[PDB]
Amino acid sequence: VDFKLSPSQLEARRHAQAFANTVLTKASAEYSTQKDQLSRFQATRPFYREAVRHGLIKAQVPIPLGGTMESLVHESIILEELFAVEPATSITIVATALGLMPVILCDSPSLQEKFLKPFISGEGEPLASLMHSEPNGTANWLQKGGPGLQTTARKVGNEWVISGEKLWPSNSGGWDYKGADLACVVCRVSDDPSKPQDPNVDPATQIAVLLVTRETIANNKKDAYQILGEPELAGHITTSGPHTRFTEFHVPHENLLCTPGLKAQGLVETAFAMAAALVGAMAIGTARAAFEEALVFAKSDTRGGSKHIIEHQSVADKLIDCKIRLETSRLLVWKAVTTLEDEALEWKVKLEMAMQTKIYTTDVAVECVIDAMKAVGMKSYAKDMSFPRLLNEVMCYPLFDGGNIGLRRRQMQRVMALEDYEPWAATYGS
Amino acid sequence: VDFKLSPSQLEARRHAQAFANTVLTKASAEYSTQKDQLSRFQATRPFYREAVRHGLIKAQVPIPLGGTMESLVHESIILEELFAVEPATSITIVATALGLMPVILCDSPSLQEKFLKPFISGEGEPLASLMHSEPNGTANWLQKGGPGLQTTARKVGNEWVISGEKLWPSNSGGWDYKGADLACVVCRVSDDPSKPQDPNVDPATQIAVLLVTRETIANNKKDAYQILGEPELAGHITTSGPHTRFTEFHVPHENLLCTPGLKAQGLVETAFAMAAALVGAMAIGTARAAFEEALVFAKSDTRGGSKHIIEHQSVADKLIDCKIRLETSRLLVWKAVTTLEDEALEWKVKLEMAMQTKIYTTDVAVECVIDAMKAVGMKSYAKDMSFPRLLNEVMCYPLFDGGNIGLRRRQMQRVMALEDYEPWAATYGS
Amino acid sequence: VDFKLSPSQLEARRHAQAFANTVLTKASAEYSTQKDQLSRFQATRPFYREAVRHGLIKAQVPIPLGGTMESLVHESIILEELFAVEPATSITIVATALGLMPVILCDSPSLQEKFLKPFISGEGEPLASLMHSEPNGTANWLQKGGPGLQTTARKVGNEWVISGEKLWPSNSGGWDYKGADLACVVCRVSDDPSKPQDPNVDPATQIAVLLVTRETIANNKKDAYQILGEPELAGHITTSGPHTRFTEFHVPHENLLCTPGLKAQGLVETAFAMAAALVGAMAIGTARAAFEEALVFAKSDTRGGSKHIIEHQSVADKLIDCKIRLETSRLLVWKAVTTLEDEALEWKVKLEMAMQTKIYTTDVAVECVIDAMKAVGMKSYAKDMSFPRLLNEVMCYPLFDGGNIGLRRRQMQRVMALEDYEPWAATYGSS
Amino acid sequence: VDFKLSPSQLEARRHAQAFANTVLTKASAEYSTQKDQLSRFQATRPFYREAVRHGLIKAQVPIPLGGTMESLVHESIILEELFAVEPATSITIVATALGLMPVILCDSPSLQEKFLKPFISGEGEPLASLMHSEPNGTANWLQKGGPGLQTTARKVGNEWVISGEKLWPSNSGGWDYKGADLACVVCRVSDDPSKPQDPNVDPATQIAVLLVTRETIANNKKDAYQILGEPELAGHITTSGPHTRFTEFHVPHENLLCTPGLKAQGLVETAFAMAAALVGAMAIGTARAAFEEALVFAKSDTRGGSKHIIEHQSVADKLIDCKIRLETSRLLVWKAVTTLEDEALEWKVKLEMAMQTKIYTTDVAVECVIDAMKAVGMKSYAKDMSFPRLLNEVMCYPLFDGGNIGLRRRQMQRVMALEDYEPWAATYGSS
Ligand SMILES: Cc1cc2nc3c(=O)[nH]c(=O)nc-3n(C[C@H](O)[C@H](O)[C@H](O)COP(=O)(O)OP(=O)(O)OC[C@H]3O[C@@H](n4cnc5c(N)ncnc54)[C@H](O)[C@@H]3O)c2cc1C
Ligand SMILES: Cc1cc2nc3c(=O)[nH]c(=O)nc-3n(C[C@H](O)[C@H](O)[C@H](O)COP(=O)(O)OP(=O)(O)OC[C@H]3O[C@@H](n4cnc5c(N)ncnc54)[C@H](O)[C@@H]3O)c2cc1C
Ligand SMILES: Cc1cc2nc3c(=O)[nH]c(=O)nc-3n(C[C@H](O)[C@H](O)[C@H](O)COP(=O)(O)OP(=O)(O)OC[C@H]3O[C@@H](n4cnc5c(N)ncnc54)[C@H](O)[C@@H]3O)c2cc1C
Ligand SMILES: Cc1cc2nc3c(=O)[nH]c(=O)nc-3n(C[C@H](O)[C@H](O)[C@H](O)COP(=O)(O)OP(=O)(O)OC[C@H]3O[C@@H](n4cnc5c(N)ncnc54)[C@H](O)[C@@H]3O)c2cc1C
Ligand SMILES: CCCCCC[N+](=O)[O-]
Ligand SMILES: CCCCCC[N+](=O)[O-]
Ligand SMILES: CCCCCC[N+](=O)[O-]
Ligand SMILES: CCCCCC[N+](=O)[O-]
Repeated sequence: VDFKLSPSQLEARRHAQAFANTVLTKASAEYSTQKDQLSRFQATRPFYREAVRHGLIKAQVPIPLGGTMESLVHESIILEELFAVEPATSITIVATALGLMPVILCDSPSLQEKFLKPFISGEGEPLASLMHSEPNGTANWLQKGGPGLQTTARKVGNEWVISGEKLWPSNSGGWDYKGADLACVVCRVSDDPSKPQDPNVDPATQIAVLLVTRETIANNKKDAYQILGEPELAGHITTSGPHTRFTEFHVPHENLLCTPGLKAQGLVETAFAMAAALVGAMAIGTARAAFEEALVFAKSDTRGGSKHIIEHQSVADKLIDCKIRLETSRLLVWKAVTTLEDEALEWKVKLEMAMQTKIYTTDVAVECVIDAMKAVGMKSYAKDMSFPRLLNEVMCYPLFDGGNIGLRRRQMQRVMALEDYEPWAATYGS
Repeated sequence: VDFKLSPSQLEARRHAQAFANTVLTKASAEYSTQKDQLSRFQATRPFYREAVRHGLIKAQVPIPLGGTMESLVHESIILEELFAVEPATSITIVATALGLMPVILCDSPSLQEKFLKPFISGEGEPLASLMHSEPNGTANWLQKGGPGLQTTARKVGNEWVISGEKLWPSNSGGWDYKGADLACVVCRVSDDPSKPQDPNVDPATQIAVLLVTRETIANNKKDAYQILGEPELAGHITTSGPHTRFTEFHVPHENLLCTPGLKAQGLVETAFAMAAALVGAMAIGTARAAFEEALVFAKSDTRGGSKHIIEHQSVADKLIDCKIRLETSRLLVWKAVTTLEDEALEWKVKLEMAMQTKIYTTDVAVECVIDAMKAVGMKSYAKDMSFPRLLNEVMCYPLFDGGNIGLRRRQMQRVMALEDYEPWAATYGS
Repeated sequence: VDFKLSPSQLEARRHAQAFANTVLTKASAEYSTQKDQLSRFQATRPFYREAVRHGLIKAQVPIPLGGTMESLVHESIILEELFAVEPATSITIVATALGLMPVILCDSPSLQEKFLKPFISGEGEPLASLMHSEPNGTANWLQKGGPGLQTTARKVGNEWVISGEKLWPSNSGGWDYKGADLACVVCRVSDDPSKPQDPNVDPATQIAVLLVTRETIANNKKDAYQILGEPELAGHITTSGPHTRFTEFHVPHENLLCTPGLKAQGLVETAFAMAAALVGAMAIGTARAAFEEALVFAKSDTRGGSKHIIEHQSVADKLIDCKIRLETSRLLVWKAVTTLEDEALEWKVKLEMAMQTKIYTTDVAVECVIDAMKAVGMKSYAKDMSFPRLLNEVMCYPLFDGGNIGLRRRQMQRVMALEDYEPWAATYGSS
Repeated sequence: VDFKLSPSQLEARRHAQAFANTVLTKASAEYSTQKDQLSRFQATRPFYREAVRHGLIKAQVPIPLGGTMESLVHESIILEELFAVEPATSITIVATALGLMPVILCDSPSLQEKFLKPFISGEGEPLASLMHSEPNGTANWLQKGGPGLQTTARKVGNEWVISGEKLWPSNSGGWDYKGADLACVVCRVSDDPSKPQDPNVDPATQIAVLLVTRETIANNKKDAYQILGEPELAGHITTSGPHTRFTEFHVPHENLLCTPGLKAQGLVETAFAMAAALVGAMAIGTARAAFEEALVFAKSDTRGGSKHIIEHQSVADKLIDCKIRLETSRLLVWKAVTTLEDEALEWKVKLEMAMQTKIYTTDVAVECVIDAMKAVGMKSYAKDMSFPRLLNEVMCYPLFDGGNIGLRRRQMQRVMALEDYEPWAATYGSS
């Protein structure tokens, strides 16, 4: 077993840090000046353009698909460094990556070639979105007996017709509310969009993913695709993840990602389990920024006393706790993404690892940021320090990407309850 | 022992809720359009005016002093109702109360009558402020052989001359930066400001409190009193607590609160100890608002499932923990204020109880808000719910009114280390 | 609102202290030498005798019923002082109090007069036991569609017949395994013990409670009431709460405590909810003993340094946290018992408050003992300090008297889910 | 970066498991019937014999030193497997390894060859102990201006004369109180023992380590080496770690490990930092036993309900939390041991990682056991389940091997406070 970073991982770190310091630090000057969530997102466009030019969107797609992704550990390193500086634009990159994932993961070369093409060109500012989340919630979307998804799809001739509402998926409406360059819309199949989900069919058997591009939208009536609103978020105030209504929205059958059923659900589940492990790196970036800011402060400030405040056991205790949280978190993230790249391990072992990772790292990042503030004291509460921003940004992570309480803990619980559950398979082999 | 409330305690609650609901709810529409801390503060002036008209500033002064305060438990009840709805203005009220406290606690009847008049008249928008905190910090203000307060006073003829900077004291610059109506300025006596505090003199013996009014500031040259800035706060975004510089600022001897030294230190400690005990009520208000919004949601929303989310054990576990924190918190606050009113108890005993209360209630309120957010899920993160506001507001509490880590725990530790420490004196007697 | 203690409350404290210091301190020298759980229990009989002589058993019974209980705050105060010194015998008193409660709470003066008699007497060593817990667990005893209690009673003639097993109930087999002087046996009504509980009927409507005495056991075959075993406990090593099998156990119909069904469930619920509130005083006692031993050590030992270890911010932080946990706990117990005594409040308001109390106090007392040990350091891990005993005894509280995970959180959760739940009714009332 | 285990790592695991299952599981029958700590330790001797026979003591010693230790990860794997079954004898193995460490780490090939020979032999039951801890504590042994270690040494002629007391060092008295085969005794140099440590000289500059064999003790007056007692511990009840008194105890100069001073301190510090990382594996084993017992239970028991208790979210939550603590803990131990092995890293970087590991894994192991107990509920509290043992055993870890509060957080704090502190140097490399 080894923890040593290769030259290309060190170089990926160097490159991510250089990009964040020279490009991302300037985003705040542009977006802070804007009035609402969409305008803040829009003032972020020149910085995503730079991200594209730095090869960062191409790095979200595997090499066999024409991208430059080196490995998931490389990716973990990048996100940490990005998020330790500025989640604006960084968020847009990872949300794009998530929106690409169902295409990346499907076993269909013609779809991949066609739909991933903008994202590997090194040009423009193409956006992708994985549109799963809804106004009514999604934690119980697979509950047998439940109403299931409320965005539904039905086949009419050689096309599918989308009826329903999405909320929260980042990037979904693109820069201009005319749509992301690629959207994967997760629907529950329903011949009659008025009828309740049959309580005798397993909901997983009814999942479809339909690909929607700016063209798919242009080919529909204006009112088939409506942006009803843009949430005003506590943190990550420069991301767009609007409220969208599909009314009789027409999609060619050839934009169906795969066969409806367990296979489509399986693509969603896999995309989101990967996000589950990677999200830890984002949480670590934010929590690390908080810890480093409080550490530097405690090593250089006496707070009107005779010694630097780090010399006070109660201050040191907080920073020790912060440090431990960060170190365990990063090890767990590298363990998780590594577990997910292991072809010899069954899916349930990977899924369990991914769930643990999202839960621990996101819960713990919050404590880390709050302990850092308590260490600094009153000064941390004002916006001449990073902490007010970090506080709001860190509370996103346990709630988003499938909240820990409703989704990730129940996904994990379900695995552990299975008769063939092997707790240590990812460590000691099966 | 008895927990029952009197008809007048119940009336204070009703009176406070009604004021909050009918008046304070309207403040957001006014302050939300202003684009800085001072402008947001100024936008709250009409609500503090209404607070005065409702007798709330008068209720901060005890009855023997011409005020209408019935007890500390009434006060706790009022603050909880107020902070449960809107800390805008509510914060101005308690900051005034703290500002008035050295005068209320001192025992010069004619000084009291003179300086408390505007606050018991039921007219205008009079502000008070206890100016203690400094740019360099104050956790070590009493550390022997340390720098001490960087705000310093010297006697010159019939007058005192203040040199130095304050930062954070709410209300200190008034509505218009010409000063609060009454500011109690905490100084370290020093004949030569350019020389360090004498390391062989106990810091507590050099403490003086000087009363500075709008007239005092008007009697000075323009560059003797200046606002250098106004912190942009994570939460409580409508309060004012600026960065003030005193340069050769002249104050009349008749404005000295009491003889410099231990009695002046004790006036400060007592004011901040009362505040330590009452601040729990503010924290309870904020956390209760979170808990109740979460509870209501959890009993009305299935999150696309077949039952209300309160029916899920993990969700209910969060609300349970929330409830418990709030209930233990309120009990401890009532215990604390009651202990402070008990004339048969030593200061040591009252102080320790006051410290415990500040520490517990303020730490636990944070957890209570965050757990409520986890229970509600993604929806808690958008500003059409109150949690973004509450998350920022609740984080003030462990940091302000003497941070838990640097000040409150150290004060409690010093009591516990005393040879004659009686841990249960407040319960079972001495 | 007032936190002042009356002369009688301070006298109950002094009295309770005097007893624990002069009597209970001597108990360890006897039970320490004993081979097993039962031997250790029997070895505490002389001390329970002294508790009866000090009127402590009589103080578990209300005054209207010939006992000397002044209030639930008095009771809280007493239990805290007792458990601070020694949970041995102290546990027996309180397991007797719980055993008496369904009788204390019933609507029948004649049942009360007959059955409470030896406990208000001031003589002998009478034991009571509320026999509810079973080998297979009880957290789901009221779940519709589940197997329910596996101790069952049928009516045959002028008698009820008990079939089944009990486990854990303290005092249940008395000093000699011929039974507690009084046992309230909580049964599921089943005409055929071999048939599974009907999934169509609310389990709560099938609850019956049957009073079983040493006489009842004597009037039965010797193999109709058997003690299968005695659990060896982590802490509270001197209690007895054996594994008891009822096979065709005959009980007179006049020993039926009340009408089976929602009324008998009410009695069990009410009894355990009062236990929920008062158990906190026991947890406080144990954790207070940990805090105080750690406080004294921290204020007197430098651990080979230049200053007493309380001067180290990290050590003080631990003591602070202990203090806070204890202070918030007591406040919560007093609020809960007073809430239980307030005749103006709906039952569910009282129940929620008792549930909170049990949950907070028992969880937090474990934290309090462990932080106390961390503060003392390595020394705390050796049996010349109290901590090894306290650690073991403290871990009982979150698990016994209805564990927090399975039972008390679920009871609380049910209340909160009700359409007319009033979170603050016990503080502010109502409508 | 790589997490995959090699064939020899997987074999090391299999071998440790086999030994734990077939040998160590039989240990309890023998020690349970003994009366006190020493007797329980002595009853353990034949299992330690079997451990030597299985190569496990030899595997505590690096290959270039004659041993068979393949790496610290191999070591970590072994310790977790052993401690997941039975810490009796297992603790004796690791206490010996600690005792061997200052010798293993010194730079003298002849001294190593001489003093390590018994331990690489494959025969007997040789014991080693690092005797550092003292009655008055050691958290402050390096505090300038403090009393310092109370066990002092001074040179008289061609020998050293030890005066004072040790407390806690496992194995220190050997099987029979005539001494461990090898004991490294840590002393503060002092010409007049009745005079206080000079407040002007750095305590670290005054540290010496003298090797004490059974022969050294044989060559002294009988009352020069006295065992004054044997602590009764809450857990790990089969270990011996006596109170020892040295009175004018003569040791040959050839038994001095190195010149007194910073180099001697450094060897003690490096020994205890290696232990600090590896103790995590011991904590993980104990807490893993607790988690697996609770998990198996949750998956096979409905607790009188209709579904296995793992289906209740609150139960699931506990098990999820235990699982996360264990996973994060093992990763951090492997990270930390691999950090200690990296020749390219500064010591401060290694030290900091080792302190983090000890603090986190040991605190978090206690939580894991407790949560597991809470999820099993009342059944976890009786000695027919593992938990009572597990609870007492797990509480040792935050306290021993340098307590978290007094020592490990202070060691970590000092490193963090240094001008040149690089937080991420073990991850991203130095600058
Ligand atoms: C910046 C940002 C970017 C995002 N990106 C995307 C994206 O690209 N695509 C996308 O689809 N979504 C996206 N999301 C949404 C995110 O994935 C959310 O996690 C998702 O909406 C699910 O939220 P939830 O876990 O709160 O579930 P909800 O269904 O909203 O449930 C809320 C709460 O109900 C309770 N609950 C409900 N059911 C249960 C149960 N069975 N058991 C226990 N508790 C239960 C839980 O306490 C839970 O927290 C984004 C959100 C943000 C803020
Ligand atoms: C809305 C608002 C209203 C306010 N009202 C007032 C007011 O009316 N009057 C007023 O004077 N101030 C006011 N303040 C400031 C408030 O009282 C702060 O608590 C005060 O500034 C002290 O800050 P601090 O506790 O962080 O101490 P600091 O001196 O700034 O120390 C900061 C941190 O350093 C560490 N530290 C320093 N010394 C030690 C030590 N010896 N031991 C251990 N750790 C140490 C601790 O981590 C501590 O948190 C207000 C602030 C706000 C935001
Ligand atoms: C010293 C001592 C004295 C005692 N005194 C008495 C007495 O006088 N009378 C008496 O009757 N008993 C007594 N007991 C037993 C005590 O009341 C226990 O609390 C009782 O057995 C119930 O235990 P439990 O809550 O662990 O439930 P169990 O049914 O054993 O459940 C065990 C675990 O399963 C899980 N679980 C089961 N169902 C659910 C669910 N629905 N939702 C979530 N989790 C679930 C929980 O994690 C729970 O902790 C005593 C025990 C001891 C050690
Ligand atoms: C099974 C077992 C095996 C052991 N093996 C060995 C061995 O092989 N060799 C050996 O030498 N010892 C051994 N020990 C002892 C063990 O290493 C202890 O950790 C050691 O005694 C130090 O204990 P301590 O950390 O509590 O220090 P102490 O000096 O006893 O301090 C105790 C407490 O005081 C407080 N404190 C003291 N100073 C400070 C400070 N400056 N700052 C903050 N807080 C402070 C802390 O709260 C601390 O926990 C063993 C013990 C056991 C039970
Ligand atoms: C790679 C992970 C990006 C996180 C996307 C947000 N979300 O899934 O809710
Ligand atoms: C009673 C009001 C307390 C508010 C004062 C805030 N502070 O002291 O920092
Ligand atoms: C009033 C004290 C309750 C005794 C505990 C018995 N039990 O319910 O498990
Ligand atoms: C790996 C060594 C642990 C055994 C002794 C621990 N200790 O130093 O106290």
